[PDB]
Amino acid sequence: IGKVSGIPEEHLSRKVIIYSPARTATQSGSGKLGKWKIN
Amino acid sequence: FTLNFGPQHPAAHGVLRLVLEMNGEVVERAEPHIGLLHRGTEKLIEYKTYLQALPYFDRSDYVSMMAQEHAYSLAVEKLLNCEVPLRAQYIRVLFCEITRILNHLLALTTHAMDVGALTPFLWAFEEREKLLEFYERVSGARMHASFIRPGGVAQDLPLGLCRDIDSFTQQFASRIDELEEMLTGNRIWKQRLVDIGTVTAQQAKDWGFSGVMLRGPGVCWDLRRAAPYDVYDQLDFDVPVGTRGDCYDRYCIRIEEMRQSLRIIVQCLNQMPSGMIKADDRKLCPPSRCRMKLSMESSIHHFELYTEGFSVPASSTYTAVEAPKGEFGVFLVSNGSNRPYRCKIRAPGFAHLQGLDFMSKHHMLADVVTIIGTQDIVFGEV
Amino acid sequence: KYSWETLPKKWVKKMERSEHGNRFDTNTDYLFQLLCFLKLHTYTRVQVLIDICGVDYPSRKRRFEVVYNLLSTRYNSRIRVQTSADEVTRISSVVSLFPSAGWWEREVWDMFGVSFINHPDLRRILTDYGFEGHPLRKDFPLSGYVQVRYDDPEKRVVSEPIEMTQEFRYFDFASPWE
Amino acid sequence: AEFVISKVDDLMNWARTGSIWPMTFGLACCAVEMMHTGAARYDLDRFGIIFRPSPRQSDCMIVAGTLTNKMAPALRKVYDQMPEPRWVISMGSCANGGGYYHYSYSVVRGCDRIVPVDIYVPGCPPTAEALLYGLLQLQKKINRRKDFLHWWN
Amino acid sequence: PCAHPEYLEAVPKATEYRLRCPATIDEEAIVPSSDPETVYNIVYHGRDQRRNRPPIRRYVLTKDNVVQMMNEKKSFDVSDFPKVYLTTVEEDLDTRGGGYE
Amino acid sequence: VPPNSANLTEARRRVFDFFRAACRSIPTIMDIYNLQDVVAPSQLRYAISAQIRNNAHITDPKVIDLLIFKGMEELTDIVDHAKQRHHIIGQYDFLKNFYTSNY
Amino acid sequence: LARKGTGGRSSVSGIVATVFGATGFLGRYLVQQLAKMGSQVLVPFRGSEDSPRHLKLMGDLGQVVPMKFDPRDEDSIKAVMAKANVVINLIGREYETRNFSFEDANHHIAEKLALVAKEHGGIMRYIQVSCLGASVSSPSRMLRAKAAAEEAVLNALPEATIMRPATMIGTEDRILNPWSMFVKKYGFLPLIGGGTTKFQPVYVVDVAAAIVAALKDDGSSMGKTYELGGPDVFTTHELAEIMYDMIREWPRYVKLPFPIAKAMAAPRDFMVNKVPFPLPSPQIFNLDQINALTTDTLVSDNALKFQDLDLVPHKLKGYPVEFLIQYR
Amino acid sequence: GNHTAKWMQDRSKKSPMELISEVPPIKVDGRIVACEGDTNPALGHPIEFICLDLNEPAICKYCGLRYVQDH
Amino acid sequence: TEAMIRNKPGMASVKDMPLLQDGPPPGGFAPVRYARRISNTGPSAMAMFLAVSGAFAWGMYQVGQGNKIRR
Amino acid sequence: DDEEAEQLAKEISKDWSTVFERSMNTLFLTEMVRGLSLTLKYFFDPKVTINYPFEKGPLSPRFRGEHALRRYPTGEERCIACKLCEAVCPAQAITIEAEEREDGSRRTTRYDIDMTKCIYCGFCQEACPVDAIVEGPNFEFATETHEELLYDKEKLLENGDRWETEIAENLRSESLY
Amino acid sequence: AEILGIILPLLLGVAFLVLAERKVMAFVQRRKGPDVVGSFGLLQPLADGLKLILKEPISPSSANFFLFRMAPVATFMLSLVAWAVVPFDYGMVLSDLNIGLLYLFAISSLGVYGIIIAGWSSNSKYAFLGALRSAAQMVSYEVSIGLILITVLICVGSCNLSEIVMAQKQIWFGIPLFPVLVMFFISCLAETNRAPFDLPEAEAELVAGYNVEYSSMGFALFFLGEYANMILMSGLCTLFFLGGWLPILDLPIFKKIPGSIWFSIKVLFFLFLYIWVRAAFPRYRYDQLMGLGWKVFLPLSLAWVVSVSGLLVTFQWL
Ligand SMILES: NC(=O)C1=CN([C@@H]2O[C@H](COP(=O)(O)OP(=O)(O)OC[C@H]3O[C@@H](n4cnc5c(N)ncnc54)[C@H](OP(=O)(O)O)[C@@H]3O)[C@@H](O)[C@H]2O)C=CC1
Ligand code: SF4
Ligand code: SF4
Ligand code: SF4
Ligand SMILES: [Zn+2]
Repeated sequence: IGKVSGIPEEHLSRKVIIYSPARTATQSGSGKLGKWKIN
Repeated sequence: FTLNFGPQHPAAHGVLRLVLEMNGEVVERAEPHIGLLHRGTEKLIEYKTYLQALPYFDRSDYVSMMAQEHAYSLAVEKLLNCEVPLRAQYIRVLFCEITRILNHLLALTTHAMDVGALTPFLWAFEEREKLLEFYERVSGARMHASFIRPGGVAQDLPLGLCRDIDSFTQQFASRIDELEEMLTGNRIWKQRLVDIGTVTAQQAKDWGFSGVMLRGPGVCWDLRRAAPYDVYDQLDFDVPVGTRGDCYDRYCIRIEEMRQSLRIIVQCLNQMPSGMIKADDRKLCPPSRCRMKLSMESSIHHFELYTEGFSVPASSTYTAVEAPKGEFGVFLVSNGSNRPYRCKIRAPGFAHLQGLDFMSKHHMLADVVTIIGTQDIVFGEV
Repeated sequence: KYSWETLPKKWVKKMERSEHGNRFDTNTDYLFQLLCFLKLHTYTRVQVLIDICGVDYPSRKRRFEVVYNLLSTRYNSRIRVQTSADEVTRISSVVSLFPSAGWWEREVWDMFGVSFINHPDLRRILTDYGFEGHPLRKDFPLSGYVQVRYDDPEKRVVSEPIEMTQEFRYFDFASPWE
Repeated sequence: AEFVISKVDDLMNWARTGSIWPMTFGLACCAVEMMHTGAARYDLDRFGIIFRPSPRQSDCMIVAGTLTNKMAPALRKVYDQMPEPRWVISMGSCANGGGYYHYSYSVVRGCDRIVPVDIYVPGCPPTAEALLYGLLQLQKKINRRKDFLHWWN
Repeated sequence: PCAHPEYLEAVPKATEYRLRCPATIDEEAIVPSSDPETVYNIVYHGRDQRRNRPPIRRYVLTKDNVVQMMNEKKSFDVSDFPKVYLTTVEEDLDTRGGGYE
Repeated sequence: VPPNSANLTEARRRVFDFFRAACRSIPTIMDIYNLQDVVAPSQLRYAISAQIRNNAHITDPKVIDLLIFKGMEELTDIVDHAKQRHHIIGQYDFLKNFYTSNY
Repeated sequence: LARKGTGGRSSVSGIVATVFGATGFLGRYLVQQLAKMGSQVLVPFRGSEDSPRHLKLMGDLGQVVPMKFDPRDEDSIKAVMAKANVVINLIGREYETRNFSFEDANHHIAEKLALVAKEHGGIMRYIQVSCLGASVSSPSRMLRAKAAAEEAVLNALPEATIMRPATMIGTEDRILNPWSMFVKKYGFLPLIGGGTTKFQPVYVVDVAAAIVAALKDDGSSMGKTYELGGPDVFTTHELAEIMYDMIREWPRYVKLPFPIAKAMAAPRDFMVNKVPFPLPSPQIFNLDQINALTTDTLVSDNALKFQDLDLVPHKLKGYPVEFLIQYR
Repeated sequence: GNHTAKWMQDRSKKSPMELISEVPPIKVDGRIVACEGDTNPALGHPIEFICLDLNEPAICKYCGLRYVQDH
Repeated sequence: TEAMIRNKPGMASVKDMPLLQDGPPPGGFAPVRYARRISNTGPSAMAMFLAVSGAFAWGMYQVGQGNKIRR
Repeated sequence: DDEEAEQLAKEISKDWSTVFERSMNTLFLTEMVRGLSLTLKYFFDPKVTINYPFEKGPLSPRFRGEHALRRYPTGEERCIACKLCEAVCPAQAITIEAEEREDGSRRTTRYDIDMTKCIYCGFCQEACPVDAIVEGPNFEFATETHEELLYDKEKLLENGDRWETEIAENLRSESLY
Repeated sequence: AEILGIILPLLLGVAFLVLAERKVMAFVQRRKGPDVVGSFGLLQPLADGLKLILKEPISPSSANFFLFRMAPVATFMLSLVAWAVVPFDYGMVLSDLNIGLLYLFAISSLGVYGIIIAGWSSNSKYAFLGALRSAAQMVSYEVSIGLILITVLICVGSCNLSEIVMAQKQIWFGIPLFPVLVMFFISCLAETNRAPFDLPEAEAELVAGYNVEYSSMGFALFFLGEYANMILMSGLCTLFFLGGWLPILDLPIFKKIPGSIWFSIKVLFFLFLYIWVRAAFPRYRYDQLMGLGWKVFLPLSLAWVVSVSGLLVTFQWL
């Protein structure tokens, strides 16, 4: 489903990192955790 | 025989790029080409907060600006449950209706300039430059008045705006009469419009016309009588509904809808309650400049409402108002976050311009500009 | 609601809501059959396909969600039949029932990529002519992949090279505590 | 002396600044504001500006609105068939620079990517007077031409 | 002999209109922000609208439930049917108010 | 067109159908866009075949259906004067990278 | 150079060029190369501000800064080359104009830009552009001047590349576009000297691609006079054969002996005499272009060719001549 | 200054830093001041209450104005 | 706040706040016309035909008498 | 049906001295002479036009035109770098970089509004806490070249000092809202 | 000769008619027309001209110079030569032809050639069919103008235009045959294109409806031709029907009665009527237009020849 998605070829050999953004250390609040994001 | 009928008069119908498959002078099919004005509006709104999303709506339909901000606001109050005051509703209608007038004044006489009548255009545009003295006075920008915010409305009318809107409404029945005496009686008009683009009601329903092209055919369907979304359930006005469906009925409606809109303006003027301008819920309405500077808790909200946003709860609603073009509805899926999530904009002119294919079959090539006239096709919404 | 009693239970397969406009999240196979119902029915007469809103949920398994809005000019009500079809699932087209669905489904395929079954003239309506990629998806970057267009020695021609612009500044306004 | 050349340039520039008929690429609302700048209040037929409906005979081209990536080839093809003493005015933020849609995939980041521009009317919905002042600046750009003095090098 | 029945005498040229230019503060507007009852009583959870809503109750129906409901629905008597939005057209020239609103 | 691809067999059949369509349409392609002198019919057939073979390892039938649909879209927009021609003519080791950039 | 980017059109290449002849047929391709690989271009124009307007695009918001300058007045050339590290020189004429003579437009300028760039220490690469076969004792005074220009730009400024492009073909060129619009004299093409001339044209895009390739190169291509010849050594008649393939016309040539031509181009050579009127830029019949047309020295000898730039030129059939379709 | 040498290249109009460092500190009575802005509490910055316990003038962060105890 | 922004010296209570904003004057505006008052007080069907036909009868008699004078 | 509809719509006007009325209003073009008469009335009436450069259209103190960074009466740029306008901007025109100046009070080293990439919606004027950024009623700043139209970091938006005499007036009259 | 004294003032008349139309049709729309160029836009025509002259061509194309570079010359020469027989005052016609009227009819029959040729040399199928439609319109309202002139001819003795304007000393043929003036004006509107009758002249379809190689000279010459044809066909509604150069004959003490000034006043009235009627009325679509020249202005013109022939034969008024 990479080829049908119209994305150019050079951007399907990309190396991503599927992390989960840690909590912003400055504010002690977990309302932005558990939202996994491709990086 | 294919003909690439483009914009006959630019600056009136901007990117109109029909590809007519003709038969001599009789058109056999009209294939409109869309995308020449396809700005990334249904994508760009997913990337900005619910406040930053509002200016796109005045830029969706460029001849009837505030009607779309009013359709968006009512889609971020359908979710927010954000009860707005009475004055916000009355101003919001007094400007949605001034916008109906601003649109019919254009979409009649730009149509009447495509047909050939050159003067109604300039008279109606003097009228529109009187109504933009109200837009520009109440918000700031003559066209894109990002004024009907989600909670209520941006800021109160100036202390001399109802007097001026009255001094305009008194002299506006005469302008409609002139636009009417110059076009309604003419045998060169009727001939150019009667039995042009006749839409049987089953066709106007099938093709989702839902506008002044659904009340031509005779379907009594106005979303101000069907789904009263403001003081409209209090305001008295008769929805003119055609009996033949030809482009001469839609013109007669748009020239009566421009009088009932005058009735609604005069009512909104005569009964405008001195109440608060925005919803008291200061977590949906940024507090005034005076309050946020003096109050610490208001300053925090002015900061988290002009940077973060509302974060309207998770839902998905289709709020549709009666914009001048038609039933302009904004289907607003909302992820819980402060940014919308696929703010799909059902815009008439995407359903109307579909109708061009069957409206202008067997009509002469010179009628294909009259059809585009009475559909009020504004390509920002398409 | 009357519409849920008469409707065959199988047709409203997955979901059903009861506020903010009622919806029948159905299955893609029973969709045009469900759209055949609610129209050409005496007590449910919609006749008016207002809108076909593609909605893309990347975290689902059936990514897209083709939200068919429907107005009922007769009974003055509005029902939102939905579906769910991923990038490679051809979904039934309702241009045969409501002929307004033609352009709306062209736009749903253009923006998203939800091809429509037996839809005549299913061709990219909104995006550019040589457009590759489906914009209103989520994984499609805002600025587009190759979508700058400038004039050049290939006179009278605007090329379509890879894109470069002031970086769109994404602001992480979202605050904790929801 | 050179004075005769100075006056023949003044005359050519007075002509090209008096009658400057633009092919108004009125895409979007800035075409509605341009229509107000062509309307009764701010006359453009006063300053000689006659909105031509064809690119064939037009001194200018007031591109307005969002130049879409699909209306880029059409704008270029129209600009290529204007007679050489042509100018282009960008009206509105979407037409002059990227604008509200700078980061939209389908919107070119300003017509300055397709046609060479000579006066950018500023303000996303420019006041009708602002487009009128942009044209009164294009008139200055004409009055600074002196094409005869340059033909004599 | 035209559209001038002593009523076009409301002419477009006003000549006395916006007599008080906008940025001239003859009267200082007030534009109330909050209702008087909600100035010194800032309890919010009662006034809240964003978050003061019943939670989504998404409960599953299995085959047993719907066959029970289909058997319970014995008959579709009138008033179990959606009412029609009745709207007829009726000719009217200027009778609403007498042409004066 | 309904996805009769309940198996790779029907999908491959319609792949061959699209291939025959593009091949038998190459005449109009060469005519409308004037490649009958720069490119040979052997070369355009070669390019169409290299396209259909470059994406031959698709064990998914619906993905093949969608690929054939994108191809038919491309063709129909090449047959008619919808897209231009200067792309159709274009459509038809570590150290040497290191010297240029860091990526 | 100090390149911080990926491709161009917003990248940087550390090349703040001043393409002296940018408002010209070669200039629009060279400026587009330099400003599509993402580098500033300080296009200096001579007269009407409409000259470099077609260059305000093809460069991203100040990557192309058209500037005004007088050719004979320095302290303005120094102002154009104030913030610059590359200075290409495309200032050349094929016809004498009453104000600027052949030397004052081909040699006495290139030497002047060379000197005022030498003074402005910091011009890393100074490319000097002159026609191929522009060696002294060439008949055409344009080539003798362009040879003196090379000799004075190398002397006054060593390690200064010197391209030697032969007649360049392309849109808005001075070689094919005069022949067409003279085929509009009813297919009548007056190939002079009988087409015995042997000259190697070159697609102007490839001349530009070579002029930029000597910038992106290393310390080499400095002081080395290339010869941007091109492929398919042609003859004037044979080149005309390819035009008639693009423009749908029937070959109807005639031969003109050189005395007949030089007599037909004897007018428009009183340029210094007819003071109160400038002549209309002799397009096809140019006594000096004819003196060059006589001897077929316009062929690349064993001097440096495109091969010494990792570059191979395009042909002259197909697209690199498809600008003629606009004449059909 | 040096910060002001990043956005201002005029260098003839006095730099805002100097325009505010040359205005005298304002005497007051208590230990806390308002500095609502220029004069009009709605045309100035959010009111910033400054402490004057120290001997040196305590600047208002938003407006640069300086206040001293004036005991 | 909101009692320090709308002062109204006195007022003893949070109600009775100034509240002076735009609106219709006491008694509303004048009754605004919206109907189509197109006066049809022109020459009727007759009087226009009889003015035309009177001319193509007396004026044609005058053409005849002028032809007699010219002859 | 259209045949019968025509027969009946022509048998509605079928009584003498009504056929005559319609015949004398379609022969002596009478609907059209009411068009010509109105057109003449407007040919002779005063003209709603404005000889622009000398007199300009009416505006309001809320009018949104050229953005101007305000200053406090005692110099000192009003723009503390909160970045609220950079955040609220729908088109992301404003690029703000902040640095603690030597005085110690925060200020923007870079405050560049890109006017071309700007929608003139006045969100920056609302979002700014101290009224640091306001739209001056200028609206007459058409620039020959695009690079000038990108308003530099706090230097050209600092030309609002010239417009302060009008901006301070508009703010003193709008602050009531 | 003295043909300069009738072509140069007519050239100035056309150049100032472009301004008179823009300005009158603007005043109608509540707006001053061209008003900055000259003291009152009086130099605006010279500005339009001197601009069109200084505009570089889009393509030289001087090769095809005998086909369509003399066809606008032909149209314009015809529009200008039909001015010879038009008399401005007693003994001010350049050439009193005793068959003057029929000569005007022939000049129109050659203007048909002008249009057809100048449209055929434009190798644009849409533009050529547009030129053919415009020629068929100009020639279908020529049978109606023919019969209208047969009416005004029956009233007069001879075709001599000086006689047709001398035959109105008693009463202008505008007063008895007013219904005919309305038909001649509504035909002269339709014979020329500039009218409620100009679908081929619909703003866009006109420019792309006469030629492909503009070079400016073609654009100006067509418009100079249309505006001279208009001054002419308005100088016919004032010879035939209005008194060519005749006063109302009240013989005032304030008025010394110049002839050419009266002809000028009347042709100004009809030019102002051309403008006014362009402003206030929608276009006719060329499919109702051709069905108005045959089904409306031919029957109502034939009737008039039989009415003005009958009523003048019974009572011996001939
Ligand atoms: N054209 C050809 O076929 C060939 C040309 N060349 C060489 O390539 C270079 C560029 O070619 P091309 O662009 O076609 O040449 P052009 O003759 O078109 O001139 C190109 C540039 O030279 C400038 N220029 C010429 N003479 C003067 C002068 N006296 N003072 C100031 N500027 C001057 C022009 O300024 P402006 O536009 O204002 O006049 C323009 O910017 C020249 O050195 C030319 O001889 C090489 C091979 C053959
Ligand atoms: S720049 Fe603004 S006003 Fe102009 S077209 Fe774009 S959105 Fe509309
Ligand atoms: S008005 Fe202000 S906030 Fe809105 S886009 Fe322009 S600069 Fe940004
Ligand atoms: S202009 Fe306003 S929002 Fe922007 S940094 Fe300054 S104070 Fe903050
Ligand atoms: Zn302070």
